[PDB]
Amino acid sequence: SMTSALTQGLERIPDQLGYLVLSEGAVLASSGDLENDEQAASAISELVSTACGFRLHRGMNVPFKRLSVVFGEHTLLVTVSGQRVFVVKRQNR
Amino acid sequence: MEATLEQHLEDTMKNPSIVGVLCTDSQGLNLGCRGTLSDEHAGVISVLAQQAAKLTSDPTDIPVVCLESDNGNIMIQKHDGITVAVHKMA
Repeated sequence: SMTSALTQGLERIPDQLGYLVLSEGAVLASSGDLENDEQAASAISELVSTACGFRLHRGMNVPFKRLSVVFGEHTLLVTVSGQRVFVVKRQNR
Repeated sequence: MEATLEQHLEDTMKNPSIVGVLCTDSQGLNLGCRGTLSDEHAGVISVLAQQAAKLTSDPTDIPVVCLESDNGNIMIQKHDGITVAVHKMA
């Protein structure tokens, strides 16, 4: 409509290409490139299990909010809420 | 400036944002660390740097293992054959 409206599109978001959820070290749901393979399901679990064990003795007992692992062309962002692990797999900009 | 390794550790720490640095090569062995990082973290940083590389279907994709949180975000890149650990403020 306006100069400040639909016409002005709003900042795009990079496409998603894989989604993943594990619970109790088991794949609840999985789509995109994260098909049913136990590569990322298994591999992240201990990446998560190790990355979660990095206390740093300054902010103690809570060694992260989110764990990105950036690649050249695609990114993984991982979340945990009570041993339910989320990975989003997308593009970088 | 004949480029010594402890130059950069004192050199990257110039930055107000940079809060500590640490170096490791794939052993868990501290090779020098400033600021927030110490010897406890040498083993932990290596392993997550090491396991995150298994997701590399094949190499030459260097996953900077970025790691957000409250105190700060922590990049981890295995790098020049030596795993580097920056700790920024974002």
